[PDB]
Amino acid sequence: TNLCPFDEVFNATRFASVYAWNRKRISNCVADYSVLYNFAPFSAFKCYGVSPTKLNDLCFTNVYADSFVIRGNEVSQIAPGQTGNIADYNYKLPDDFTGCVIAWNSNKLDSKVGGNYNYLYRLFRKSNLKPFERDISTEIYQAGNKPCNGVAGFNCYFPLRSYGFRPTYGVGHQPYRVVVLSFELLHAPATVCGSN
Amino acid sequence: DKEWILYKIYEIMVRLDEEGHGEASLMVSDLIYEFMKRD
Repeated sequence: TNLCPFDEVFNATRFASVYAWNRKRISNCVADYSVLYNFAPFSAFKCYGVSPTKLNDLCFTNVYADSFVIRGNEVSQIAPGQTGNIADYNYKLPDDFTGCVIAWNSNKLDSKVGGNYNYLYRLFRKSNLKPFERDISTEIYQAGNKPCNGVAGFNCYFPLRSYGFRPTYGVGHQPYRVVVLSFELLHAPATVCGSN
Repeated sequence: DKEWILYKIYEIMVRLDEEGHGEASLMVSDLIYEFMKRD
């Protein structure tokens, strides 16, 4: 088998918006998890159910890599049992999550003079997401009793907002790229193995 | 009422962004989330 294409995920030119977060299935390959740990000075790196240093030793049926951009202050919501605008309405981890959450500051890549409006998040939603649910709808949110009929206005709000990242922002408002690794062990062959 | 002030906070979020105050706009966005989460 070949090497696992974690470089395609971590070093991708553009990341997804968090509300439309990307998922990549990793399978039938050998993963040198050392190139992961030294890809960047990570501002977040926490594993659940696995030891981070022993990833090169383990084998799994599948690895799923989820990736997106959020604000620095929102990175802490990418963890089991968290609530907030991102955990509730954009990306939600389960309580029994088995994997790692990795994040790094991407101000030099995703910020822009005048504002980068390519990255969006969901501000309005009637209920919280289930774990690993993805909602990409753009229906007008009805805050009042009157149906909105697809028209934005009073009590009728477009549900997404853009981050508008600018390099002059405080660090808590700067963009961070996040990669969530899910390590799946089914009753099946383990075709994703570390280099050791 | 609650619906009027929500509209005004939404309106100020948008206005802040249009007038170049994007970081302030993001802070108002956070207020909108917390406000609508209240009973």
